[PDB]
Amino acid sequence: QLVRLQTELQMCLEGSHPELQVYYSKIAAIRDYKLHRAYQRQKYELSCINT
Amino acid sequence: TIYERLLEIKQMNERVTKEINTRSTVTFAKDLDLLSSQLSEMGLDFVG
Amino acid sequence: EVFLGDHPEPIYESNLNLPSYNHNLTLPEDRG
Amino acid sequence: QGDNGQYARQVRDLEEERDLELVRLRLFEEYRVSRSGIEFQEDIEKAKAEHEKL
Repeated sequence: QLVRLQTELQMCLEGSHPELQVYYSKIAAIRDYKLHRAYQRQKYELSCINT
Repeated sequence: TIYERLLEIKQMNERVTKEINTRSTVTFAKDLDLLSSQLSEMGLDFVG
Repeated sequence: EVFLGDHPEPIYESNLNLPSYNHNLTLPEDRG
Repeated sequence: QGDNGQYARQVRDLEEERDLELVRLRLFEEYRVSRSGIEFQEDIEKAKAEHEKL
């Protein structure tokens, strides 16, 4: 169990083991969402200044 | 006393349901995420 | 005033046939 | 006709004052767009940076 646990620990501290890859496709969504909101803000603001 | 109140509610029913069922959302408010959904995180909205 | 040249009609946004311009506003969709 | 020495001297002032209007309009729209850009840049930076910190 030492072999297995430290193999997973130093195979994970790079970023490849399952647990850290189940929280990374759950936070990239949050960042993508915030960025989409920023873009929509600017889109509405500029098309307001235009008119 | 109870009956009369229930009667007025069941008189308003038709207009109230076909008003909550044709509710629209204002697109920029949806995209900028300005509205709230507390009464939908609880099911307390009067869906169709 | 019709015979002086002036336009006594009401002049709206669509009567002043102003030439349309373009600055870099009105972004495209979702481009991010 | 329009050539009157006094009706041709004040039309030109009504024109000299219409054009300062449009100069002010264009400079102001420039500033407005600069403002919107500053806000957009700050918000994107904050989102990304603090997402990574999180």
